[PDB]
Amino acid sequence: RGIVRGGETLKEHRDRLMAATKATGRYAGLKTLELREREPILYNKLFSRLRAGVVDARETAKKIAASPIVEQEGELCFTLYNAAGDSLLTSTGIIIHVGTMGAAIKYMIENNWEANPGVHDKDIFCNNDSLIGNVHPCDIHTIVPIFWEGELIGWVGGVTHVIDTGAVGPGSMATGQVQRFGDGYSITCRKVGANDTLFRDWLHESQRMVRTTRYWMLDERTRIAGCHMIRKLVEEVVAEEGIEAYWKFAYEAVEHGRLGLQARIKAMTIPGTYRQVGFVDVPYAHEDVRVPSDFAKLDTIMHAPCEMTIRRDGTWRLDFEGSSRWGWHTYNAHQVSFTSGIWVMMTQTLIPSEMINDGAAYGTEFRLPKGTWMNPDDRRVAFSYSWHFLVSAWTALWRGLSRSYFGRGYLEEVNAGNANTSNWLQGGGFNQYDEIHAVNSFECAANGTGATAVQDGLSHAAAIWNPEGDMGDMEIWELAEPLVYLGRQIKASSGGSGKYRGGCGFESLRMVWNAKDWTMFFMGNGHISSDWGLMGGYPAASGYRFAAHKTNLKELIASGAEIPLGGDTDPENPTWDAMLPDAQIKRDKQAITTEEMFSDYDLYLNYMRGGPGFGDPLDREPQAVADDINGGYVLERFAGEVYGVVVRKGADGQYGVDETATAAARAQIRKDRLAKSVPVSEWMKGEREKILAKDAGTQVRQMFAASFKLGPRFEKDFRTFWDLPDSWTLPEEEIGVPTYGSRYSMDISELPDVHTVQFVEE
Amino acid sequence: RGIVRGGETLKEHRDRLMAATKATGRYAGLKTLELREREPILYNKLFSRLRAGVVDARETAKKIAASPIVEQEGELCFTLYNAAGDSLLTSTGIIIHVGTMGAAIKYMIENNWEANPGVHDKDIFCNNDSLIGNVHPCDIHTIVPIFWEGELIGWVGGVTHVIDTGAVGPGSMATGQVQRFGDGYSITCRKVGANDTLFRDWLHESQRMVRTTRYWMLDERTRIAGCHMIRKLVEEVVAEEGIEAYWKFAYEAVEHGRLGLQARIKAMTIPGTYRQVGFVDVPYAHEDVRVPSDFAKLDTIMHAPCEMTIRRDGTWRLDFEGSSRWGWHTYNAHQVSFTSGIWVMMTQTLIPSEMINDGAAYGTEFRLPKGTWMNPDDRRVAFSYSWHFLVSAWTALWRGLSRSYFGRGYLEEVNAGNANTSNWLQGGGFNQYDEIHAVNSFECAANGTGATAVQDGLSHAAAIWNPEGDMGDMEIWELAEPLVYLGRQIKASSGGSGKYRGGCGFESLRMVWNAKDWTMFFMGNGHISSDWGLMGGYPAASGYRFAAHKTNLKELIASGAEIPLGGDTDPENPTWDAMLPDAQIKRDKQAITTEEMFSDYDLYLNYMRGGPGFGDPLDREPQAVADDINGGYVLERFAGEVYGVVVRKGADGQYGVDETATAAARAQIRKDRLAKSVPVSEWMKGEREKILAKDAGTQVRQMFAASFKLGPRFEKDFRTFWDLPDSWTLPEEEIGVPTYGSRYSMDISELPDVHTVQFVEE
Ligand SMILES: [Mg+2]
Ligand SMILES: [Mg+2]
Ligand SMILES: [Mg+2]
Ligand SMILES: [Mg+2]
Ligand SMILES: [Mn+2]
Ligand SMILES: [Mn+2]
Repeated sequence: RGIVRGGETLKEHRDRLMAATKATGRYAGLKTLELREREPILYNKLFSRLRAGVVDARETAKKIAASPIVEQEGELCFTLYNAAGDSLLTSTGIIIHVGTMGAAIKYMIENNWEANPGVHDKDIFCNNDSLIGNVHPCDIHTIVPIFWEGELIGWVGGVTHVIDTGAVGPGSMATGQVQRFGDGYSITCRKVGANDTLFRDWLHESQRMVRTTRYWMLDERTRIAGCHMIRKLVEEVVAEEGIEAYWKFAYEAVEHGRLGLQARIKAMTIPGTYRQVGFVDVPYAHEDVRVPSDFAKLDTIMHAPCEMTIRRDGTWRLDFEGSSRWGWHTYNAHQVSFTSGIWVMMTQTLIPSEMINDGAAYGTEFRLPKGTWMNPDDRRVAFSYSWHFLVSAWTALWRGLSRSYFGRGYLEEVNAGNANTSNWLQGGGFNQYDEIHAVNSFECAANGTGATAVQDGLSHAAAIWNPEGDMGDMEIWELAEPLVYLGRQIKASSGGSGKYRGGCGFESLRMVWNAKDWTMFFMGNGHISSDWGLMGGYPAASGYRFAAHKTNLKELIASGAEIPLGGDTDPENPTWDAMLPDAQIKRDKQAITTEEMFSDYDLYLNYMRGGPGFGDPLDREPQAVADDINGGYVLERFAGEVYGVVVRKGADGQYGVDETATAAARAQIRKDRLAKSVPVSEWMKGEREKILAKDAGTQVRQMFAASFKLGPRFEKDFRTFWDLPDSWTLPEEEIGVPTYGSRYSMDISELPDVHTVQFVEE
Repeated sequence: RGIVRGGETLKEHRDRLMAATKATGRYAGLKTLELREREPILYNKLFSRLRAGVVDARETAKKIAASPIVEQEGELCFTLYNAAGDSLLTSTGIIIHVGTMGAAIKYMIENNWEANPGVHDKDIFCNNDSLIGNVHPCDIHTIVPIFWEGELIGWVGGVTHVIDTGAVGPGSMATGQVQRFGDGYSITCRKVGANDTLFRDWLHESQRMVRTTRYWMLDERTRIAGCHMIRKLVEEVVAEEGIEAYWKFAYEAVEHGRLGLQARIKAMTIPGTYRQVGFVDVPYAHEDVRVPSDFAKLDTIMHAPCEMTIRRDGTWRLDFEGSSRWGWHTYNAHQVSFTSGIWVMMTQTLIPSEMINDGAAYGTEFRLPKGTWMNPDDRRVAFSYSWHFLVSAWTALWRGLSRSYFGRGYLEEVNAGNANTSNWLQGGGFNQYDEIHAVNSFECAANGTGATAVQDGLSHAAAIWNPEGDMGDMEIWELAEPLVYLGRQIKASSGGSGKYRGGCGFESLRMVWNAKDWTMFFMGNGHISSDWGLMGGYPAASGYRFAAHKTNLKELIASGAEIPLGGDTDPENPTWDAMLPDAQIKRDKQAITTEEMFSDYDLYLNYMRGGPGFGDPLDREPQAVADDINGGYVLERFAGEVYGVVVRKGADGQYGVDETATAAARAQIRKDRLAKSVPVSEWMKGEREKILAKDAGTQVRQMFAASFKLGPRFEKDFRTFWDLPDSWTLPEEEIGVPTYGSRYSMDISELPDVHTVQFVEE
């Protein structure tokens, strides 16, 4: 007898539901929704109680944690699933894991966990394996089955982002390793407890494979608390309303979700084809990236083109033909994490007032060619900072959707896109309590947001992976890091220029304090801004590094000399560097590094990115430019060149607008634009000559060569666009950089007894 | 009710036995051995059946394996334990794990595995955790409890050396990582099966955390087979002879072992104090050691002094006060692996014809100060190539014991010591079967042995960790590595010079063939020979690297040009290098590297070390020098300078002795030695001046500074010996190299619910 209510096995149950979905186009073959249509009062009561239950689990259980990432920032999520692993309802927070935890349940279904090791009432499962769909090892899942009268009726999943998982690099978004081997403690749907009790062998092992043991332990108790709170609530709801009504809701709620997406697409968008692209930099050639494998030492660029099709029937399709290959770094991903993040974006714009569950995934088609960075075909890839690529590809999809909104008149919904979510301040060694430790600041939960068609973006406000941004309290971060704040400031000229300006980021200056045997490193975008502005707007600023060693600050503090405080207001004209005549200063574009020794009184700049702009900056309201200068959002010297606005300082020290001189400056910039530009055909003629001569850096050529091999339709498009002869070719081997993994790869499904679950066309 | 036969818990049972051992000086308080004394025929029958059973398990189960390390070389072991985790009998092979697997059982005892996760009939445990005593992660243990009528009566352990465990570096003895984080998949006494059946979550997880998956899987079936063969045999023996007799044997056999050691010490040795020391090099400053942490980039030297005391009552004591600190590399150890290796040495010299079990450990006292490399006090240390330090410290103990043998007249037992067991040929990528792979050659199972007081050492014959040496067949290694042999040759002038010559090593030249996306690296002693000669003999030769890239060998082979074959006969006067005019050749002292790209037709020299010599070379039989030159054991040019023997080539091409010219050369060398030497006081005066001026390299100064801090008795000895003033000091911080971990450390016993087992004074 199978364990699901009614007697099917888990696999029999899911296979029946997936076949009916495929045959009918409706989730589970549900052509009507009987509970919703015939018993609307009961449908709403179950919705209300269960949604309040999952929200309450997150709000309450987070008070268990010692880590501020969980306890203050709220980087956790609890989700309720039906027997087939499809989500019905969720808390807010890090909701990408609605998809990752469901995909882990489906892996158990498909690989016969029911027969061995068994799925029993009061069991506890733990999982973080990115090969079966997770974002990265630091997002740990606890999964508990739910039983009613001896049969399985659902599951509950809880996730927390933990500080570290014992990777080569000390942090969550770690560098140093270039493969799975060294990428952190990785757990594949392990049974870690039974009879509601954790096994001691699991406890002893797990706790010694991480740096931040005590923080790890309390994050685990946080996840188990919320899972058991939700299990208890489901048992009470079933006792009170009856299993038949709950059993109907558990599948109807998903189809209701799909219906909600379809309706919102037809109400808000326009049918058609939308084309867009994103990129980001991987500067691994630099000497301060000390990786232990020579085949990883090269500069590469991520490529993510998307063809987006909205159909007349309210279905839609996203095709990533042309994308670049996985690589020897920690930025690779998986079909589940990639597509779950697109679902997260949908929750922030298309479906925020519909059912928030897996229904909307069933209403979207995805094509991710096998072997690309978003659907890799090699079981050795590393994932610790998956986000570097993920957040840089998702931002372009906001631009496509915004063209539909703009065309139709829903200007309030337009958003030029998400910021790159970085820098991530990281490091390890001994802390102020004389214990082994690591740090990973979540200040980059609070980056700038994209401008709209109606108003400026928000500064220091959000991240694509959690719109409820929070930078945390300085006094709380000081309890969890051997560092002290010397500044926290809004980041001038970081927001993307436009008629409406993208949100600025912010910055903090840290001094090392009460640390021993300590190291730190940087992780974020450097040479490339991943976001683009929309309809005339510009990208946000890109990244850079500031650090200072052997500062002599102990003596400078004691003698009453000037000391660096605040932010690095104008990095082209800095004030701090001249105050530290004896220091070794690193001030450059190298926004990715591996761990380097730091001591007490050394300095580290944490810089959070801005978001992209909207519209021609020459149309910005002149008073808004003056307000931005007075408020620290824009440096005075760009008012003239970027916006054509002339400002002058009044008697009170405040800048005001010269309206006559501004009109003249803007008339003159219109003429300058015509004088400096050329017809696009003429510029194309010169660029085509460079392509024929192979005149670009190795990082540009490697990106095109790898993209061409994985995406023949893209190669054909490029050749046609640039009118290239068949005698021109770009083999990756002729560039002169290492190309390990370009031809030979071994997928996880090649190992014995492994059955992978397919979610996309590939 | 406790699970041990009679109703004691595991912990109650062991604690009672250890208290009686301490109170009486006899294992388990056994003042007489009733079964042995009153029923000698039955005692011998149990011995015979059970020893044959464990020998048969090793011989038979190894035929399961795909890895030649297990199947041909026999790098596996099976051991039978009593309920308290003390060994009764063992197969031969890698018998250091008699101690490591017993210490893992004792960890389970001491940490209440009985209450959670429980210890049940037909359970399967797996373990490799070096923090609780194991050599390194590549030695995997399977441990099965043995029950009789529902109560526990013993355990069986089986170990195999596996090819890799998914460390940063591709190999068993890996470099690249500098901490536990990246040192390989580490398993802490995990329950991996029940009802004789392995759990699917364990199978899926374990198999994706290693490169050599198929080899891993068959090594696991090998261990479970032998464990279950032995469990069945114990059940049959108990059924036939009765539980009462078996229960007596299970403790008497251990005390019989202790009695055997005591008697052998009093029959073979001399009471007194013996003083000796060993060293080895860690050249991590070199650019070809690409580690990901800057605090690890420095040159250091391992220091292992030993004060050995043999008492009038036949007890003995080994004290390692003065030893150097753990470091940021893969060469650290643990009190269990260090002391178990001394027990292995004992089995090869003192007790080979006594009971081979834990009894001899109870008859030996060890002192390893906490924080030294052999008893570290930090839970972050790495262990993948523990042996580098271990084999370099154990060799000196042969010299001490040999002075007792020599003095008493047991010249047949003298041995100048064990070779350094290296090089380890390692690497990874795609193999000839187009799968992900790693290699780790066990050619260094067959190194030279130390000379005796009666005869030469054996060439290419053994290792300290397994005296049954085997180099493997070339045709078998070619099935498991994408490499082909171009040479296999005895290594001339590697054996340590003496009246009796130490065994030579051997060498093999490899060409890369049918590999893709391939890397390789070197691991062994370079600047320092760890072994010393005895009573006038010399150390074996030290290590070096030869590798060649971009060789052009495809064209050289095809054109009929000379190609490198055989061994690198005289590395001072090489022949291969001139044959490869277009190659990039690396020929130097850097015997430790991290992974480097290699391609088909590139070359790698695998060089196995020799063993130390005995006596003044001027007393060697002249014909034996001529035989050595003719046989390829010694290069011609050293006959005159080292041995004072004059040889000449006859008409037949063979070297022969000039007996008259040899007598004259030896008389003249005696005079040369007197003329070139100085009185030891005079030499001491000049060396003391250098010490006072701090004139030595950073690696020498760091070794003394670290040793002084951990060993105040050693600092006092050094100051007294060299008559140094109190104004002279050597703080580690003044050297100018990184010193992370010199003051701050956190032991595994500081984590919650961890109870460590103590085996030594510290
Ligand atoms: Mg492939
Ligand atoms: Mg498969
Ligand atoms: Mg003289
Ligand atoms: Mg403790
Ligand atoms: Mn996370
Ligand atoms: Mn081993």
